Amino acid sequence: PPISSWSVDDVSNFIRELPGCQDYVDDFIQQEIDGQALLLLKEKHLVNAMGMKLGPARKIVAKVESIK
Amino acid sequence: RSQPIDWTIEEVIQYIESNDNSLAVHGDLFRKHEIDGKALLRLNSERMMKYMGLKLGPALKICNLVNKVN
Repeated sequence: PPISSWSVDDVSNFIRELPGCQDYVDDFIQQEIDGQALLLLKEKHLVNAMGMKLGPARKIVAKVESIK
Repeated sequence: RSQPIDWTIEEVIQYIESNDNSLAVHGDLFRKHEIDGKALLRLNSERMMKYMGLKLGPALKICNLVNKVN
């Protein structure tokens, strides 16, 4: 299914399962990030609003764009 | 037929809800904050999160809709 159809739960699974040394699922659940929101989520938001480091933020944004 | 800047609170809510049904749960918040046309165009994510208590997801979706009519 298109990311635009993803629920908050689909996004949570996507994030928690993203291979890496940390887990950002709680961060996403707290912000009610569904598929539509995930498509709109950019580095500036992850970093300046959610307090994520730029490296991880860029990689998430990049993964989303690759999937789409 | 009336355009954005002259929208009433209900017209703003109808715009948001008719374009993104997942945001309808926040309708009463828009009523509470008296978000009419002029107020809608004046919104931003920081104000929505800090003053309306909206989470980032909903705020970003609303900003996306605001941008279309601004």
